[PDB]
Amino acid sequence: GEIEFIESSKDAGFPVINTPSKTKLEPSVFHQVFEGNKEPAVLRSGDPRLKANFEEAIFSKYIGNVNTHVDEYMLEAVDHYAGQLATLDISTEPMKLEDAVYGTEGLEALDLTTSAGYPYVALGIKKRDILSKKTKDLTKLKECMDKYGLNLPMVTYVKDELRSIEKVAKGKSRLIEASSLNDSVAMRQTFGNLYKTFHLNPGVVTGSAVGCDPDLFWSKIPVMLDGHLIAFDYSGYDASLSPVWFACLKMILEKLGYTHKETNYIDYLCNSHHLYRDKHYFVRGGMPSGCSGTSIFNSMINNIIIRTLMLKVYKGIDLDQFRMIAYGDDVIASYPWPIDGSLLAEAGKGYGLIMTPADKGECFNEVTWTNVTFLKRYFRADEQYPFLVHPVMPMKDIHESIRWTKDPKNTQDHVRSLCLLAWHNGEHEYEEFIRKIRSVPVGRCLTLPAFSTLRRKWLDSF
Repeated sequence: GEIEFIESSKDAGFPVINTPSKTKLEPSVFHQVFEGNKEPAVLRSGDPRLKANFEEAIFSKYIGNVNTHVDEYMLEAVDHYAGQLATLDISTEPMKLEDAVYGTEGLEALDLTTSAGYPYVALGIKKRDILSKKTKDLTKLKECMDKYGLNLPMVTYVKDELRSIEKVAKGKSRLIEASSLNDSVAMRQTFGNLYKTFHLNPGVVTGSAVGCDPDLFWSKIPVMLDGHLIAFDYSGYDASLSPVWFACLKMILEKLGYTHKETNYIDYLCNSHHLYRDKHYFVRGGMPSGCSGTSIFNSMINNIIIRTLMLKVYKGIDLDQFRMIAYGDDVIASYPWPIDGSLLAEAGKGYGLIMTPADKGECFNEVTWTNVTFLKRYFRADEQYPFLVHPVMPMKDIHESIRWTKDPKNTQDHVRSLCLLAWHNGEHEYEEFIRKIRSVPVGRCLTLPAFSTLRRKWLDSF
């Protein structure tokens, strides 16, 4: 992706978007009890912790585009992945408006807590002014969609979240694009059945983990991924994507039966218009992280990418023996023979992708079931039930999280959620976590599950 044009919003008649400038994150009551290094991301140019130019830093992810046609490797990659997806009988029929908005099996109701985007954010109109869970009213929504139409600018927010010392200093805050409510709804109608099928079938046929429950899905992954593990990391995957990868996505969608017109919404993602505070800008390429479908579309593109790279380096690869699961940029994969990830990474550079050794590793090719991570979690087979696999979120990350809160009124839900992650690190680690929580009075006011209870429910869940 490449920013092609930026100018002051007032020159095009857009008001300044007043997005948050101060973090909602504050030190929690557990901030001194546990150790941590992370701090809220920089949200503004004048942050005194900045050691770099903020606006340059947050847009530096747009590293450019490789301008190329869909080549012979991409074409075969699209064919192979499309053949897998054909197995799932995805419907390209529009999803019914009430199902696409208020919920259906495989597609949770549109989030009423996130931004309604443009123009609503300039008019003081929130999602709850248009929609209502209890009545499922569509009349105000149909009104707004007729009135303002589709293909509206995306509103760029800076993500309010904890970041490492390095990312605070470098100003490397992440951005979220808010599609307008109108475009969100329209894309959920167009692609809702695809979203549903992916959510209901995480695994190696979709090549997708979007929507998975790690407590369950982890024991399936080693069954699905039979051979020598493949993994690597991307740097700025979403923003690095060139238009050619969106053309590949459009080709695969057409193979699934979408019409050319129905794939037009991919052009809205690729060649995109954005409002950021007092500026507006156009990007050629880049997945706008935040719009409808971006995790699923990122995952589908990743399925095309990795196949392309393997076909290009290993002519004579057999993709029917290849397996992979993606969550956006994150990938865990396998092949029955060893594969040199450093070769794939160089092939990726030629397509404008930045691939590095997994988990900030020194070198490629050192991936095992002991050291591999996916969705930030390690894999640990249960000692007693060896066919069940614990997802293991590092205690370090749980400690970082518990030390901050965006709203102490949610302490019970926050700490409980962390307990559901922590106990997979083992009983001694879990008891120590609970002991430290209870060393603050709030901690003794919380309903905390016992280790044996968490283990019993996990075992029973299968």
